[PDB]
Amino acid sequence: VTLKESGPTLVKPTQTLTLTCTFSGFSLTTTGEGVGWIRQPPGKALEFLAFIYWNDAKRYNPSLQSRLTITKDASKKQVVLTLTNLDPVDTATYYCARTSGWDIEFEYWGQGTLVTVSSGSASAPTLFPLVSCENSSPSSTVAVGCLAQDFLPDSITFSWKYKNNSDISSTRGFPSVLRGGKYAATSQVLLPSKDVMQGTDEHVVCKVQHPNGNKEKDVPLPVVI
Amino acid sequence: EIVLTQSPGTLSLSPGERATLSCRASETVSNDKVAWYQQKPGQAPRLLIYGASSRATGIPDRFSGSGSGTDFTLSISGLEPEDFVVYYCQQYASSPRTFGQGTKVEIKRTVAAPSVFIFPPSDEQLKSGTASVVCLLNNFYPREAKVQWKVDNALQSGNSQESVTEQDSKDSTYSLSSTLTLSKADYEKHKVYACEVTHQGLSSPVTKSFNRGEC
Ligand SMILES: *[C@@H]1O[C@H](CO)[C@@H](O[C@@H]2O[C@H](CO)[C@@H](O)[C@H](O)[C@H]2NC(C)=O)[C@H](O)[C@H]1NC(C)=O
Repeated sequence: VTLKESGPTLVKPTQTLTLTCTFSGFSLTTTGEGVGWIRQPPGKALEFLAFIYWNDAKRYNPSLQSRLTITKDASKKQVVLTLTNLDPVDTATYYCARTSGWDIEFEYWGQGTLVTVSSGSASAPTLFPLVSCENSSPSSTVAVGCLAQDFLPDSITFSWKYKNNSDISSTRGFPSVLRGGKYAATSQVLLPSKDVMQGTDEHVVCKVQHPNGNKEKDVPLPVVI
Repeated sequence: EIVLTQSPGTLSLSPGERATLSCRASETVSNDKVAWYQQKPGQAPRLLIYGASSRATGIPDRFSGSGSGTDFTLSISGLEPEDFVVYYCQQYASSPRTFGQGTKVEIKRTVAAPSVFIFPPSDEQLKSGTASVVCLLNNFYPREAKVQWKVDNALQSGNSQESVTEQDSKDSTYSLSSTLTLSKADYEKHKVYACEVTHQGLSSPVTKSFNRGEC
């Protein structure tokens, strides 16, 4: 038993949102079996939208009543969900699950899909150099970062390389935050101070793999010596 | 409408010890139809116990449920590193059903002094009319920490969103980033920008600042 979700990855506010829950391996004929939708905004808990039982029996949430519609098609074996009056605060990932009886609720879960509701467009990410202004305190090591801004949807992976195209193990990944209708994220890397006052390499390259452009700006080291 | 509240929000446990999760309901639940769910960030939630007393297929026997009425407790014997995830309690006797806030369990560790670094906005970014000042905190414990922005002795408010990373898999520490957003014209009217960091393991607050034009 497995479930698969599908739908648009970007929808404008005050529009119609449609999602499809693809399942195969069972039929909604026996009693107790049902399908439900659960969403969870980032940093928040699960939210119950609606649940539909057999014999075309559907249940809706009073807090969201007269705003959602549940339709099922036994021919294609997939439930259709329609969402109206889209709001940026309602952005979340939607999951569907199967209930195998009256007591075993949501025994199998699918994978879900991120549906971002932003008035803006999927523009290319913008990188900005970061110069370390620390002074009078070298401390253990020096740090340099990379500010990836104005990206949508939030799917970015960070990799750090030296001037000679080496490999760096940073693993410092900060989550994105919705600010002014756009997602912003920051990434840093730790480098030894000895290497700064040594090899002639005075800068490193910041690389991001986003499906809107393959730009890669370089962040120059502040140099201490 | 059944309101479910879980407390405490965050608890620090050690591997091998016993962890007890509390689930509070706003009213009695018919037939004690309360279930528990396990959710890991990135992956999808998975059911563990249905009906608060019967486990499901593919669930270890170390998870035990007890209680009835409006009080329910989830006891887990032999805590594992992979079990440090968020757990939610949910009841299916409401129709429509409701979900709780959830509780997160973290690995207990010693207090480590954080590292504070501030990067002034780049000249190229200033040309776009937006200035971003960052305040980075790394390798601190516990997760609870206060980050305040102070520029020209004036405390700022209503302009900090605050982003915090998850617990490190190999270091068990936490990191967070604070971004300061202000107008380009307002940026030229201020000289010194500083963010104050307060930590339990620091005797006195440490403040870092920079001078405009020297970086
Ligand atoms: C690219 O240049 C860097 C210099 O910043 C090289 O790093 C030095 O070389 C050793 C051996 O690879 C590294 O383990 C150290 O990090 C550096 N040496 C010292 C003394 O700190 C790096 O090796 C170069 N890349 C390649 C492929 O040679």
